[PDB]
Amino acid sequence: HMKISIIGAGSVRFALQLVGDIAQTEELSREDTHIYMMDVHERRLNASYILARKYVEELNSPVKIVKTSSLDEAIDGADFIINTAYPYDPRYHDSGSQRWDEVTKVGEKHGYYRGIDSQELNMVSTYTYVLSSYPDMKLALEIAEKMKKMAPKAYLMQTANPVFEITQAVRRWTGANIVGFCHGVAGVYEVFEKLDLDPEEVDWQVAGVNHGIWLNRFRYRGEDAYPLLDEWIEKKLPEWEPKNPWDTQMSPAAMDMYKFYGMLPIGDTVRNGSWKYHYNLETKKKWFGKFGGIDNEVERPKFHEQLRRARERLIKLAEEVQQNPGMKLTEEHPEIFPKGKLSGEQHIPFINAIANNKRVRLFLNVENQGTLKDFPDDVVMELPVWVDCCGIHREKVEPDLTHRIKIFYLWPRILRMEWNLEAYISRDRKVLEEILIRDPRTKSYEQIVQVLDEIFNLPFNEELRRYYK
Amino acid sequence: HMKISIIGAGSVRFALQLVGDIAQTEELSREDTHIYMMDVHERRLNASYILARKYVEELNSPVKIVKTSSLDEAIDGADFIINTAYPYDPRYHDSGSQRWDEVTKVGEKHGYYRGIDSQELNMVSTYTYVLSSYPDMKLALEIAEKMKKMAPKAYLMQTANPVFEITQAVRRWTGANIVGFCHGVAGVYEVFEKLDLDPEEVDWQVAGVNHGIWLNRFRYRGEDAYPLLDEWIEKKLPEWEPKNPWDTQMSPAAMDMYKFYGMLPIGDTVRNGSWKYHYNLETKKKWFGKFGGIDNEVERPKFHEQLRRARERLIKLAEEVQQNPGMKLTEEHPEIFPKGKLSGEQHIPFINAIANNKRVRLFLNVENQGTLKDFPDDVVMELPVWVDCCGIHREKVEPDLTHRIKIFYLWPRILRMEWNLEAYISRDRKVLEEILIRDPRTKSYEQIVQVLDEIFNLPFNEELRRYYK
Ligand SMILES: NC(=O)C1=CN([C@@H]2O[C@H](COP(=O)(O)OP(=O)(O)OC[C@H]3O[C@@H](n4cnc5c(N)ncnc54)[C@H](O)[C@@H]3O)[C@@H](O)[C@H]2O)C=CC1
Ligand SMILES: NC(=O)C1=CN([C@@H]2O[C@H](COP(=O)(O)OP(=O)(O)OC[C@H]3O[C@@H](n4cnc5c(N)ncnc54)[C@H](O)[C@@H]3O)[C@@H](O)[C@H]2O)C=CC1
Ligand SMILES: O=C(O)[C@H]1O[C@@H](O)[C@H](O)[C@@H](O)[C@@H]1O
Ligand SMILES: O=C(O)[C@H]1O[C@@H](O)[C@H](O)[C@@H](O)[C@@H]1O
Repeated sequence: HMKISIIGAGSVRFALQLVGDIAQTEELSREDTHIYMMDVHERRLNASYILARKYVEELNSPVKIVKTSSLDEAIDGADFIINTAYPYDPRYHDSGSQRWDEVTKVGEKHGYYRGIDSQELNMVSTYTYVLSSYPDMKLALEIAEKMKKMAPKAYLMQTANPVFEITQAVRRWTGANIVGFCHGVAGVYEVFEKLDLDPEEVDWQVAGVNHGIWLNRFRYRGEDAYPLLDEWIEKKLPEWEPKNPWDTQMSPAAMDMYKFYGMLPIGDTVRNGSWKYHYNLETKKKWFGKFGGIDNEVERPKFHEQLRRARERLIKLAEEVQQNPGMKLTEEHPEIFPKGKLSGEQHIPFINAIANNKRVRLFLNVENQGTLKDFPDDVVMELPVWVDCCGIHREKVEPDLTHRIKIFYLWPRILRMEWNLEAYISRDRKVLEEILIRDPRTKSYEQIVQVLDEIFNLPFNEELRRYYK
Repeated sequence: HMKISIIGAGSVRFALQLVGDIAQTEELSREDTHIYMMDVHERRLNASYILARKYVEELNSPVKIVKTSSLDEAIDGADFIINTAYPYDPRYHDSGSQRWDEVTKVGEKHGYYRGIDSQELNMVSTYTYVLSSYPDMKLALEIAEKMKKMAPKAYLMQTANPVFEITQAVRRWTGANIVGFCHGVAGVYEVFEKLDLDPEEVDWQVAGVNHGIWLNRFRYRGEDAYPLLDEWIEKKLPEWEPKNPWDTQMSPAAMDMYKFYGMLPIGDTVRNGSWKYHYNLETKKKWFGKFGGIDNEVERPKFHEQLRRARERLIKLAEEVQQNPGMKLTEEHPEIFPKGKLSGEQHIPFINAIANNKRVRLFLNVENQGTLKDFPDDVVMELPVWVDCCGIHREKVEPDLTHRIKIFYLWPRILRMEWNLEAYISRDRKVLEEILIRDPRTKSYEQIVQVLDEIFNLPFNEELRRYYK
């Protein structure tokens, strides 16, 4: 009996991907595999459940799917708990992106471009919420404590943001068996494609923290391959153009960071630069090309609207499935319901490694434990690991990250994580103030007080306001 | 034979203090004690030598005093080398304070209040020079390398700023026997005086980095004494007034920092707060009282002019001594030439501990070596140590510094030291730029380039400009 529970199974960016992967993984697509779909949004949960059931049928998979509005029921005796939830106050909002949107506009009103949650080395939209990410950390810690009673052997597979802060806090404060998941390492394959390198011929490694990872080893035919990137920078960077707002891996910003740090930032790390690349939209367009990346006042609202429409369309699609049970989702919407191909995400490979000993190399957020020797043992890093039946085994990171990455990038970002955790556990508004006192956009202490006041006074922040009272 | 060499013996703030202390220390005031006074400024050196000789005579001390314009001669076979030098370009300036003054005004011209060298947790005027402190680190490293050849057993007693950065760099890059010296810990005695506590009855300890030290233990009659500070804050802080621009130990800023960190910052640490206390002069006056402290555009030029006049007066006084050899310096200028009382500084007690086994507790800048276990072994900290014939022995720091001091204060300041060292050893202007990219006062990258350009183009920065070319 194998219980895989998806907390936040109304999630538009994970739910069906996870079900499809499980149903197309030979060792997991069994009658003994029970997928629990749990969510607080009844319409989204019902929709996700209908689609998941129909989808699994078309894939001819025998997995059992259960829906529940009870967190306890989903956790009870689970083998794996995947946290993709994004809390929201249902009195005012329909999804969690709305609270970040609105607090961001309040931040900008008081002179914080892209909101107070956007900070140096932490520009990724929605990553933190009012610095300490109260609703998101609260939920993860609640899951962790229920787990230690009701599912001791379970892995908590943390996907909801902030992955770094939350994974650290749950590990440190509860010792629950939490592992943070993010696939930003996939950006390396674009580097290899742009440099005309067969990926199977590249000897590569990446290491760092979540959204702060670096191509520390990049070798080809028994030589350092970074000279090939130097040649690309000289000859092809002038003609580089982003295909869409998300396309930044080979951007001027990424290469400027590589020149300074000595290793290429990978994936969302490229979004998480210094303020040099982010002062305003015109600056973002210089360094990321025509869209200004995704983390700006034009493209991010556009993307969040796209997600809102997608949720709504999936609810209508589920109703169409109930009205037309003969329709084939895999035929009429192959983009949403792929068949044959796996998604490439790391969650189900991890489960199959633990449960079925299908050993695999993954990039996961786990305690350092000496892998990067200049950093504390207990600090959660995003590291190359091999996973199998019987443990998570860290690769030796070689070559080591450069001196400049350590002192100018990793340590400041790790300190920010500690600031954010202290802001949460202390319940002390003065810690939030201190974080903003280190913010380049702050002009005065009075400004800090006023922006936090207005954020805290938003109706949907009642619980947050009382937490810090 | 005991050779004590003062490098920068024209120093207005140390030279005569050191000579008077040596001449009034029984075990050192001997014919076998040779004090070498070395300086590049001929008139100041000649003046300091005349006054030192006359002074020692009036103290009836048999120490021999030698003057030399040769650094090599001063280092050769020295037992102790005290570095109080403050480099300057003699084509344009007469002393080292002038280059900092002028670069500060350039910084302010480009929108950096109190200059680019003033940073969060690093407001102390003149501490660094263009971030990496090129002339000051260059001299210290030169002394260190000459030492390892010409005076292997010597201690390099580093007093010139930046003490933290320089002591770290010399230790790490040369392994010379350097110890950093600063007496900011003396602020604790004001705390005890304001709280009506006999200092001999107080069980206290301080620890941190240079100008970043904290009253980690403060106990009285077998209880924590910090409640007595809480009572003073409630009852007497409203009436507190600074006696002069330097008086900050019991200021609103110091108490605001104590409330946040849980321990009282000591001495110049109180100057080295966040930008909360330093946005502008009006802000400084709110938090430090009527003068706005010493690190502002009114009081610092006043103080540097006072030092310039003092140097000039000592040169004239030496000429008066040559014209009137019967005058008694100890009678007509007891403030400059004290008799009987020692100065209370740590330099000569240290020498007497090493050379004569007069064991003493001092607060010195030495490698951490596990004393503060959450920090690297090799990072130079300002620590309570016992010094004797045969070593420097670190006290156990108990209680440990608070979590907030570690993550919000010590680690950021330690990272800044690493940034500044990297800026020096790399010879890479991009590192200086990155430091300013983390500066809250930066509005744009172009501003950074322009302010460094104008600083580098100052005539007296020719050597610095070529170093970074
Ligand atoms: N680690 C990674 O690779 C990535 C992280 N994320 C993050 O994953 C999370 C979800 O992202 P989206 O799919 O866009 O959000 P979503 O709003 O589409 O889905 C979140 C689901 O969680 C539900 N939910 C809210 N509170 C809940 C609670 N207490 N218990 C159970 N369910 C609850 C919501 O009703 C909703 O259905 C966010 O934190 C997002 O920032 C998003 C993309 C990739
Ligand atoms: N660690 C501590 O307790 C304190 C640190 N300081 C620092 O000590 C240093 C001196 O301070 P002041 O007495 O006010 O300066 P000062 O200008 O009065 O004396 C510096 C002396 O060093 C000489 N000098 C310059 N380059 C030299 C070189 N290559 N070799 C030999 N001598 C050289 C100068 O001619 C001058 O006579 C500064 O760095 C200052 O910031 C000042 C007060 C306390
Ligand atoms: O921008 C986004 O919404 C997402 O982008 C992905 O790349 C990040 O891994 C994830 O943390 C973000 O939530
Ligand atoms: O302000 C100053 O000039 C001096 O003040 C002292 O307290 C500091 O110890 C020293 O580093 C400074 O050089």
